[PDB]
Amino acid sequence: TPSELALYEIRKYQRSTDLLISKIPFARLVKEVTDEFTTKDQDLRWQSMAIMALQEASEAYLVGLLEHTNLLALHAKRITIMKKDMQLARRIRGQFI
Amino acid sequence: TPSELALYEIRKYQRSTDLLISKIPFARLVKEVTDEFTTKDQDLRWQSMAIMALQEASEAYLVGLLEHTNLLALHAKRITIMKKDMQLARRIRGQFI
Amino acid sequence: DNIQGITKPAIRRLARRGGVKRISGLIYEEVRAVLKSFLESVIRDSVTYTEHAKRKTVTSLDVVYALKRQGRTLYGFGG
Amino acid sequence: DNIQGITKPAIRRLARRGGVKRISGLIYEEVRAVLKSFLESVIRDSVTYTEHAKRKTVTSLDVVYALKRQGRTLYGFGG
Amino acid sequence: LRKSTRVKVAPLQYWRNEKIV
Amino acid sequence: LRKSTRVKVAPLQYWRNEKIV
Amino acid sequence: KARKETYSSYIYKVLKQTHPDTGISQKSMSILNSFVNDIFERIATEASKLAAYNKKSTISAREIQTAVRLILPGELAKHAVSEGTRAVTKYSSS
Amino acid sequence: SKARKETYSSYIYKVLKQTHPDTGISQKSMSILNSFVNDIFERIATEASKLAAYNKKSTISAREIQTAVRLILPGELAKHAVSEGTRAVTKYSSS
Amino acid sequence: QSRSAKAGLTFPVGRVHRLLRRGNYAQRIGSGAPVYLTAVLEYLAAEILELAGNAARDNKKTRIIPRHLQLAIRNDDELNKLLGNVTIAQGGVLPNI
Amino acid sequence: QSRSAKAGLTFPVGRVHRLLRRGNYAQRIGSGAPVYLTAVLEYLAAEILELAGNAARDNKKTRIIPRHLQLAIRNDDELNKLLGNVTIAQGGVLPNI
DNA sequence: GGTGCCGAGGCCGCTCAATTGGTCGTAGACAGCTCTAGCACCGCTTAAACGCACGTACGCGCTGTCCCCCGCGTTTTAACCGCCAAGGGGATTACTCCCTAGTCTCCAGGCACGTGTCAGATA
DNA sequence: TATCTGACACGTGCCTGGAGACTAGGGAGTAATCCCCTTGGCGGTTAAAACGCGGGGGACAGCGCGTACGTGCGTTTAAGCGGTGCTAGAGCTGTCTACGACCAATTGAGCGGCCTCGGCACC
Repeated sequence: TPSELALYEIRKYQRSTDLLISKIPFARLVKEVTDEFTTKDQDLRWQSMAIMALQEASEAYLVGLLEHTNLLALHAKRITIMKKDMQLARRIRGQFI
Repeated sequence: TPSELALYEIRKYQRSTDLLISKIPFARLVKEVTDEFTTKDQDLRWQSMAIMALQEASEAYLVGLLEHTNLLALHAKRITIMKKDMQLARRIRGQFI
Repeated sequence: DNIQGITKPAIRRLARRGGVKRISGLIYEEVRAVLKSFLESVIRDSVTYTEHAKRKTVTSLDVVYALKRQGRTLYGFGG
Repeated sequence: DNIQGITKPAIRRLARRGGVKRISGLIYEEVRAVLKSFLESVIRDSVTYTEHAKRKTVTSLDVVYALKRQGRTLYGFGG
Repeated sequence: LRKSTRVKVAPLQYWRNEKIV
Repeated sequence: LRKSTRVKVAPLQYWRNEKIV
Repeated sequence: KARKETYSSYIYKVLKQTHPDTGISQKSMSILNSFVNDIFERIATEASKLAAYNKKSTISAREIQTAVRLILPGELAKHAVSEGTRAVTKYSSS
Repeated sequence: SKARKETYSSYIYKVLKQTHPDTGISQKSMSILNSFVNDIFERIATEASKLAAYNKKSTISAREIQTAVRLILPGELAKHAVSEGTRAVTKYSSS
Repeated sequence: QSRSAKAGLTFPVGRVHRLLRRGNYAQRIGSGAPVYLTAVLEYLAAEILELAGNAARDNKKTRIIPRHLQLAIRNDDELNKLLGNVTIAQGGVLPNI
Repeated sequence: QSRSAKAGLTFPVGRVHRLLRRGNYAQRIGSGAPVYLTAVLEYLAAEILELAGNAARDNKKTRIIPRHLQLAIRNDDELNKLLGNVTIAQGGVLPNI
């Protein structure tokens, strides 16, 4: 049964507390982002703990948004999450405004 | 036509910007509220400016909450709002915690 | 029974201003409950403010400070 | 070319951690979009912080300061 | 050698307007 | 004699990932 | 019997310089006063925190400029720092 | 010359040995507790300073700190907080 | 000669200087900070006043009311982002389709 | 004789007094404020540490990990209301049931 | 089952700050007095809330029809560990320069109090 | 269209706030050096990301209904203007004794650098 495996993996991922995103792609992405905000005549370096802290904050925010949009999708008498659910969640959250 | 009357009332109440709650019942309610906050032998007296400011703030907060509840009801493909929509809006808002 | 001071036409007009077309029969109770909770919090903060200053009259400055400390800045009354 | 480092296995793992039983095909794009927006905001704040002090290396102190100024305090990384 | 004495209850859901009682 | 200089745009819907273009 | 100071005359002069024939009420004046006071307080605390971050004990124009860039949005701060630098180079011409 | 860092690890370890004589603690937990107590101290100090400046006063006393801890912490926690604070201040003033 | 006329600014300079010096912000105060803050505040005030005047003239009015200020605030994205958690007394909500 | 021993506390008092002095909070600092703040901080630290120790002993574990801290924080309504916007590094999330 | 890896936990010194005592500028607690908006009551009338009756309209349950995530199988590109290595730069220490708090003296600037005056409500 | 009302706008008085000059002392900018960390590449290697295909549980459209909701009118109650009176409390002012900042000495307090020792996965 797919639902049994789904609940099993949900419990397994909720019991764990480690990261779920690779480090090299995230580092390359944050390097590209910090290069987009910096002029060409200089370059900014990065430490090791700062990237880890930023990644932790990003994963926390993403998990919160995913939980909120899952609750919103469950409110609509369905299990599958849609883009409109996340849109309305981000709109009613009031952040970034 | 009920829809025409509803739209006309919506337009009329969106154009206006005056108070919408009576002053004497609101004052009696806030007095009964502040009565059981302090002790018994002594009480406090209220001014008109503070009362009207609190009334305007509460009106704005209730208008925002009702707008969020209306959006949540529209998300479920229906016009009539319910208490479940307001509860979900309060839960997603994250305030009071 | 002072919480009954908020009549049904007032809540209906508030919902109309907010944009609600149809209202059920269980919205008024939740509206009164959330209004009472918000009032309780704000009035508790204001009474704390006016009691620190060993006074007996709650002014608009205390309510303004209580609204500002909770993240809802109010303009037009002071500050 | 670089936003593809968040392929759907990681997003699925994050959704399973969040308690999701079914994910559509149009969720990964918006997840990447909101992640990129949050990253742009935090990185702009951190770059401003590290440029005010006349430095060319971004430390964890500037990151946690920007996170606290935004409204999301982070514990465990000092400061 | 020291223990707390304050009351501790489960986290309440404010959106449902529960009562402590 | 004083006129605005910065550009003015309508409020963008950030929830729909709108761009300034 | 104790007088207070407000940003009424300056705001009125700025409005008269912007629009030659336009009035104002007491509510709008109080709103603008509260707004400018809140903005000044925000910028001041931001500059103070930024100076305390780098173990500094002075508030120069660099700290205020960085606080303005960190508080105001993109175009708003871009114009504000330009106006501030212009005013600084105009006042320094002695 | 390596400068010394002002942390609260010793007092946290002391109160831990006072509460749990067998339970230890890691380094990340120590850093988390230090950041938490620093944030709480900063919040209380800022609230007390603002509340003292509101009353056009230039002196911060026990009343300002009491009002600040009563406003910041919830009532159930603030009760025991002000109780312990009054006990400590009266024990200090007794000698 | 006042310091405000030397830098070509309408808002005062010594008043805000004393305000930020007596506000318990730092041990010492620079020389270019008060003029910079005065210029920033004057620019913001001029911008919001021009917006309010334009909103009032659009409605063939001769005086500025809080409704015009609320409309000018809600009709700008940057002003709405700066004052997202700020309410205006006697301003009301803006109409929508 | 240290003031901490006279007050019967454990957290330092001289350090808190020096911080309140050179923290740019006020021109004058009282004598009963540092001991009060020290007692409050000690009480809060002892409470949260006892909660974390109980949470760690529940899992028959000797060392304290951030997971135990998160479990102790998220299981108390008072601490959840006090710490509602902060995030714990490597603390995970609460299970659904 | 023996053993190496690694993170807590207890010494050994060692240095920069809390204590102590004495002095002097100062500030708000207290007592005093004066003036005002909050409190309670009265008369009354018309805007507005209330209860009862009923057509209606749409939220919901049921049915049926598509249909696209999901798991299984096979193939593969990059994540990471260990090792290599140069150098840009943060931290630290001296050093000479100058910005501003302090004090004193002198003088213009905006707030509170009169005095109009026209848009709007009323007849 | 003639007449009454109120909030906005312009004129005085002047005193507390704003402006100008000399001093010196600690704070910020400028040079100079070192060593922790970072960027960039290579060998490998398997864990994990990529892609094709079947079928079934889940999403979406249409239909019947019946029960809650808005519309319409008689009727009762409490909002609000407006006086009238009372007064506890807000607000400004004079005294001065006790609480707090500053300066010299110093010593017991808290942190950086060894050394040890138990928990655990390993072969």
